[PDB]
Amino acid sequence: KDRIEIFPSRMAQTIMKARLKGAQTGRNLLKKKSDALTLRFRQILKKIIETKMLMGEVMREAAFSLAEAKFTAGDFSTTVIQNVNKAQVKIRAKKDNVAGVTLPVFEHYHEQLAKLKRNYAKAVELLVELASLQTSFVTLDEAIKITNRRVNAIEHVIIPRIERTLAYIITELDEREREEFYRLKKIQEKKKIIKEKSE
Amino acid sequence: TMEVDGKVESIMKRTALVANTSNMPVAAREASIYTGITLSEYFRDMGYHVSMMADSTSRWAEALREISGRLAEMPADSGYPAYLGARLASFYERAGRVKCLGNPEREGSVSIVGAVSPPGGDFSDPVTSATLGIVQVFWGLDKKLAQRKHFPSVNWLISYSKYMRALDEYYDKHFTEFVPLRTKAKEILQEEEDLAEIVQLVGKASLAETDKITLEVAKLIKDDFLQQNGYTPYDRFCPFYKTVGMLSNMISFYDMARRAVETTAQSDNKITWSIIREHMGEILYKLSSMKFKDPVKDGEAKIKADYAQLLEDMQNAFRSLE
Amino acid sequence: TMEVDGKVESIMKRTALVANTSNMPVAAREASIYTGITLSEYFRDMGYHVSMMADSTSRWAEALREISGRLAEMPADSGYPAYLGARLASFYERAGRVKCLGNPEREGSVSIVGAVSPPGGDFSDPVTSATLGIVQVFWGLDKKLAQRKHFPSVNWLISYSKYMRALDEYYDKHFTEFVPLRTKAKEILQEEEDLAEIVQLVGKASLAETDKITLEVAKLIKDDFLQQNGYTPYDRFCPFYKTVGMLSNMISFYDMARRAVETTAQSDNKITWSIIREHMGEILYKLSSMKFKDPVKDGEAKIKADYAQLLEDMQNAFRSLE
Amino acid sequence: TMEVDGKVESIMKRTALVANTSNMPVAAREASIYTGITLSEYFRDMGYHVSMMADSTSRWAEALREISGRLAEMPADSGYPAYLGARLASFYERAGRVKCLGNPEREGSVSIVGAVSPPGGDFSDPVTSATLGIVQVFWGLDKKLAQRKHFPSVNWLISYSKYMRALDEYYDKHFTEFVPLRTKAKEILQEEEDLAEIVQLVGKASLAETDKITLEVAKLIKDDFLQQNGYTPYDRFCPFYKTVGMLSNMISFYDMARRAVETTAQSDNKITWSIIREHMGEILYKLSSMKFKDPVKDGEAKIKADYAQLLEDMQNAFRSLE
Amino acid sequence: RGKLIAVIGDEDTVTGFLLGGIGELNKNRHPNFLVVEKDTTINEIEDTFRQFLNRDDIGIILINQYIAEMVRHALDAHQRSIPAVLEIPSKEHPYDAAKDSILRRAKGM
Amino acid sequence: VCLFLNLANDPTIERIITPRLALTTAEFLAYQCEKHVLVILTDMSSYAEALREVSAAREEVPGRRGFPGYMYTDLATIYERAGRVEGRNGSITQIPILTMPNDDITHPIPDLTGYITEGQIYVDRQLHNRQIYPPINVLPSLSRLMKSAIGEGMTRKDHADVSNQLYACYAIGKDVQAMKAVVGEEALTSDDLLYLEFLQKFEKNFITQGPYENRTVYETLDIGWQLLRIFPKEMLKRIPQSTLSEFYPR
Amino acid sequence: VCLFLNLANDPTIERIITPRLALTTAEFLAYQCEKHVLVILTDMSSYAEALREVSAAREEVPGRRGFPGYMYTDLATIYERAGRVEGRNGSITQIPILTMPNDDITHPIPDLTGYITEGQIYVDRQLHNRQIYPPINVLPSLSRLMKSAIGEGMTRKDHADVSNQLYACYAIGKDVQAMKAVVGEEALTSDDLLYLEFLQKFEKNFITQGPYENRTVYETLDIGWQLLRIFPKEMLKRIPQSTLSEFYPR
Ligand SMILES: Nc1ncnc2c1ncn2[C@@H]1O[C@H](COP(=O)(O)OP(=O)(O)O)[C@@H](O)[C@H]1O
Repeated sequence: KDRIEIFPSRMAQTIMKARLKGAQTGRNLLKKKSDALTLRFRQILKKIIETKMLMGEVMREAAFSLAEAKFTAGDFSTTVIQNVNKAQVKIRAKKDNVAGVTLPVFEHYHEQLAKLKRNYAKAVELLVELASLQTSFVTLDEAIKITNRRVNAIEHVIIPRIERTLAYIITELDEREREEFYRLKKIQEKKKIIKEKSE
Repeated sequence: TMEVDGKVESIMKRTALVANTSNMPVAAREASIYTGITLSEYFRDMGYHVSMMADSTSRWAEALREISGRLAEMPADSGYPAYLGARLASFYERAGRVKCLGNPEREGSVSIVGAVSPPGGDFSDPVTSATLGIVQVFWGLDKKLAQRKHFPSVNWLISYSKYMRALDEYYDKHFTEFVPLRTKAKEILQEEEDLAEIVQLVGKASLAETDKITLEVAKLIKDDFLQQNGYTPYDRFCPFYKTVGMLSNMISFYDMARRAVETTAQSDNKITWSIIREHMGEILYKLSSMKFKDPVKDGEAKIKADYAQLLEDMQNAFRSLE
Repeated sequence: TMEVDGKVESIMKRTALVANTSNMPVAAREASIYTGITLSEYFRDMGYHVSMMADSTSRWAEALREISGRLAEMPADSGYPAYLGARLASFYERAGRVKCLGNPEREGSVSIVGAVSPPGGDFSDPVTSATLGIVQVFWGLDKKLAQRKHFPSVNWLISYSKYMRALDEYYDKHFTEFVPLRTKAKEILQEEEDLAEIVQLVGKASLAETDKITLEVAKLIKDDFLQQNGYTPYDRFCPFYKTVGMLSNMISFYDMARRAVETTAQSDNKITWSIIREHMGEILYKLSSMKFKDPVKDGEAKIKADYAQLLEDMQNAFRSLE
Repeated sequence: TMEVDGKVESIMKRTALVANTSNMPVAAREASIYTGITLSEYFRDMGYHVSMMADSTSRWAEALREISGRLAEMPADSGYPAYLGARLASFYERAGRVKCLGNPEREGSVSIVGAVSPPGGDFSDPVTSATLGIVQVFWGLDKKLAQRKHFPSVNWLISYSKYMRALDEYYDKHFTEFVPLRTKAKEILQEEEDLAEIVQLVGKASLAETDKITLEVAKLIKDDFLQQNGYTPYDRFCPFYKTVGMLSNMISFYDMARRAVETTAQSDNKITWSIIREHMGEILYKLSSMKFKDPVKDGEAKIKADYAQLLEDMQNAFRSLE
Repeated sequence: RGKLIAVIGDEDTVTGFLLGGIGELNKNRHPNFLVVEKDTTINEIEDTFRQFLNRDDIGIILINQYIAEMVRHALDAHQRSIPAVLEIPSKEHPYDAAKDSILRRAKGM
Repeated sequence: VCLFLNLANDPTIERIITPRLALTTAEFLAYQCEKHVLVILTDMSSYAEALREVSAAREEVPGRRGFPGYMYTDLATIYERAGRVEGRNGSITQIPILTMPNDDITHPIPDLTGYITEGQIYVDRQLHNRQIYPPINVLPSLSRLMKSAIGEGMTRKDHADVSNQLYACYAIGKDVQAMKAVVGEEALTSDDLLYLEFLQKFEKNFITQGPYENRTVYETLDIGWQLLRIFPKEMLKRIPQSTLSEFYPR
Repeated sequence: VCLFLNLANDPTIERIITPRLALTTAEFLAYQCEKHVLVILTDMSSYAEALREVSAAREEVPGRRGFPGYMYTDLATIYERAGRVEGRNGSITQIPILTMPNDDITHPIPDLTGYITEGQIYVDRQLHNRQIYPPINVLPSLSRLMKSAIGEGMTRKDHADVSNQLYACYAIGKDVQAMKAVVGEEALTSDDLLYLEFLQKFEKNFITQGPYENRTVYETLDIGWQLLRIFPKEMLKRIPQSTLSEFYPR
């Protein structure tokens, strides 16, 4: 609601000023975190576009090499598909760090036709980097959304609440001072009247 | 009009007004209050259960403050006289149910319902603070709910009534099924308050499904049970059979939705709030429109039968859903 | 010094100074505003147009609060007297244009440009609130723009003027085209302010060509129209004819660029702000250099003719490009 | 009882009590402080060092306020007499070290320790504000530490002592190495205060190794050097040799661990706080148990030798790590 | 223990990737690849794709652009990051930057 | 039109009698000459501040923010001189215009005026800055005699239901705006988008109005219905099904 | 030095007349003996307390926050006995010292002092706890008339540029510390590391001085240039190239 419901007082005013400053500092730090995450996110986005463009060439070259291979070796697709056995290239999970956010990434690891093998190995070398980039991209997107939500929540709910509480506390302390002034003025008037009575 | 022995008789035949409007002499306001209560006491001694509506005791307190200022008395909090609390307590103490005086054994009452008008809507007001230390029931009204036209604007969180334990004896024998419904409704509202405090900062993305059901049934209770348009033929008066039937239906829906969600959390066919809402749009609208039943145009028997039919529809729809 | 009749006189030949520091009698400080406005009214009644400038009405209000405290008067909002608003309103009500009393038909005026000091930039204190409620113009100088070296430092976003509807007649008589130019310039600046956030969210590359035109003409107005150096001999004083000419040329460039972009959106050879900049860097340079016309050496006729020639060149270039 | 010249003697033999309960007459409550300080001054003139404890100068200020109200004087802020500061100064400033009157040369002293207790721990309380302008030492209260049950609950961030400069001469002759230890301890505590805000606002993952050393050494110092349970046989009174030895060990560990982490930074065999903690959990445990040394049975020589052995173990373990 | 790579594409792309060394048969002999022949319909592609995502050791998933368009709804539903899905070109259909399930998250492109 | 003018430079204490004079005249024109008198008291903030000045001079017991302890009674003496009267065909309609200090609807002047008067028309700065005229924020506004001045007979029979539903949907739209400020566009459900569209079209088509445009009550109700038709019937929970079936489809 | 000592337990009316004695002596020495006087008035909060006591003795009602209503005039009377005068070669500079109660810059004493004076030098509790002496925070502090006190013939050509660049680099260093606290040391760029280094060496060499270390303003500027030579010439954007070409080298 509008106010924290701390009873007006100088101690309460000090507590609310401290809380407001702490909230502002936390908002600024989370905004810097969001800025770092967004910078890395846009860098990874540009890298993703560039890697997709480069794939546009690597995959095409590999496919044309496949056509050239089939020109000589014949219908080698059936044997290659049937003779699968065990994977010779595998993926190992790795961690990366951006601000406090952990990004998952991947490691490429090893467990005419020769040219085709080389070209598709190069294609896999490119696509593993692409997969790592896209995984980091999704993680950064989620983390950026969460942190922006935190910053917006702070600066649109918590800080206004504390500001309203501080304004109310200041007004109520002004009221206390006004009441004390009225009582003291009344006492002074009564003392003057009593002095006149004695005189 | 009200029906006595099958004959309609006006309610002005039992109402007595003691009017002292805002621009009428200030010093009279105090007298007004006193006159009011005395009249009430007079009709309490006959054996009648009088009810005294003090339209605004804040105005009486303000009149006392003006007269004190003219007397150059030393003020209490916010200018009010030092005897404001004593005056309010002595006025409110005249309310209790009594065994009237005199030889014929009787039993009267004077229910004092005293509206307070805190300046600036701040309940820290000396008049409001002094009143809450005397009155046993506190129907605190919220300005935000009024602005949304959520009338009656009673703030269900801060308001309280210290007569519930004294009334369970009567509820258990006349509305035996009502006390647990009331307890569950208050639990739902408190849980919704906590979940709203969380959601305002975090959003509904991370809410547990049962938390979503709590939020949605709490919204149902707020919009379609608590709030009651008092200027309509159906919601001007809500008999207690209606007040308990509507709550029974909403709490039954809450129970069934929670049962489904909890018992199908482990299964693959996870029932969530969205599935219920899509399947039970008609039933949810019927629960929302339960308030529109007319106590007079539609008899008590018809209203009770329709609520029972809505309960049957809810049961059948949930069974067909699970 | 000021140049009148071709001679450099001292502005003290026509100026008076009600100067007093903070250790002077509080009554001297509190009556400084009234002495100034009474001298200004005296010189208005003579048929002259006076311009009173209270250096900081906040200090006068502090003197008023001090006098109130000395008199032991009840403290109003945040310590100020019970009549601060009345005093400020009655002081500012003395400003205005009058048919001077007396036989020789005259007409004088007093323009009050009283400055105020908001605590820490907060316009919510009683003095600033009352002044902003009373006054009709607010020139909102900003330290932020001063640091950016944008002089004058009028923020041109929090500033405002409520005399536009009063000056509509004067503009339509003498400067017919000024009003639409000013409205378009203000809307351009507002659009630039709104697009500053979109630039953060998606960068500049994601902006449409119309948005790029808006940004790159808003920059032109900020840096080459609003920004003005008071030390240079050419634009220390900018006659209103020169100002309206510059704004006319800027808004003409904006409108014709927008027209080109919109009417080439349907073609495959769509125009872009980059295309327009590459083709008309010379025109943009001339727009930036319109400032450098000296009102004294380059008479009104010469400056108007040069601006008309500039407009002719923009029209030729846009016609060729389109 | 206390050990003097090898005998246990009652504390009453050198103590006097001026008992004044809260229900005793307010005038007596006002004169109690003066009687106490006069007795303290009398025994100071003898050549003794009298330590005086004023159980509450806040209750003294309440007595002054009540007597001022009874006298019908105009109060200062919060109802206290405007001469409260003068009275507090007249009381406190009677302390000090003095070359007592009288021919036989002697030097006495009166060390006043005035207890304050503002309403609800208010730091702006007029009595506390008047106190802080007079007293040279102020052992402020951490409500958070008190709630956590961290005793003594001194809040080391606003509590201060202005006698450090005067005590430099004593320390540089008796405890030569203590001043840099105190400086580094204060720096470490302030760094932890700055780092905890960030650790709780954002997260603990981004901390550098040196920040981890700072945080964990601050935890060590706070929990096992600034935390002293006064009910135990070993921690009822901590001799200053024990204090300085403990602080020397903690700061030596701090400096050497920071040296390790910094030197191995930008190097293949990097060292991190986790490595240090895992390697020498025994060293950390011994530093933690350093507070358990009991001067009564573990003589000064024994405690000093044990702390030197701990330093030797620390150096050996870091040499092995390096 | 390490993750694998999965392929959903034409016989030629599958053959090239296998020559790259991506395929293997698990303990149940299940494969980590599919050849989208004309005899295979949309439901089969969606089912095998779902199997690939639910499997915890898959890691990367590669899908041809046109195939990804065919089962686009499943691609969009999949929102978690670890099962990295990549859309790759083909001789049958070219690759285009637009309408990629991952690039939906970017407006600065 | 009869004008009583007490400008800024005119005596301050005289403002304490400027309303009464006017009201007295209105009373004569209404309860003796049987006119229908619209009384407009401009800057009741100035009258209240003059009253505060006099009370401070008299050192009378202050209320909140320094105003006299009887400011409610005095403002009631001013306001309560309105309404019709038995046997007399005249009336007095009061529309005091008062400036809320610092836009604080809880300030003693607006607060006591709302306590006394039979409603209030709340002019909003947020709407004005957006250049919405009239910048009337209906949410904090109120009319206590609307419940009986509308319905079947006078105006139309859907007036009350349409007004209540517009209030509910406007409040929910403002709540959705508040939540969207935090959670962003993408987290809003379709119902939240419906409410935001209703809020936009409500502030653009219902509140916004030409300074010389005289909409009949029926035109206002038609606009209200065209706005309410954004939602499905089931989302209009204030309006009973009987009214929805007859008025919604068109 | 002419030293006036009013101890805490000395009469408070003596406290009232102490600053007036001091400033009368300063006026005699400056405007009659023609020597540039510097008046250091310590703990104006204690003077305000004495003023409050005398006001209560007069039986005047407390003003804002318990202090006299005319405290602004009294503080102005004290402070404004300063400045250069026409036709006299002496002056009176003033350095009032205030104990901000509760560290509240809104308190009447510091508030009115800022209203009357022309700057502020902030002694920071954070720097004090970090054991830096003098713990003078340079970000919130300000000297309005610094520009009149520097430049060729007064201090040196490069004083203003060095001061501006030092302030800018200090602010950027604090910002970079805040950023490093969130991103981690590795994520920082080379310029961020340079800014952190400048911050550390600025608080260790410029601010940290020692009680008996007297630095001539030329020595202060030499230290400032030593700290500015951490960055390359290009990052010193607030120092005109005409000054960098002359003072940056070496
Ligand atoms: N039960 C209700 N049903 C419908 N409207 C209500 C109800 N209670 C209050 N209201 C509305 O609230 C407004 C204020 O009513 P009232 O109680 O007279 O004001 P106050 O709070 O000053 O006493 C009325 O205009 C009325 O329309």
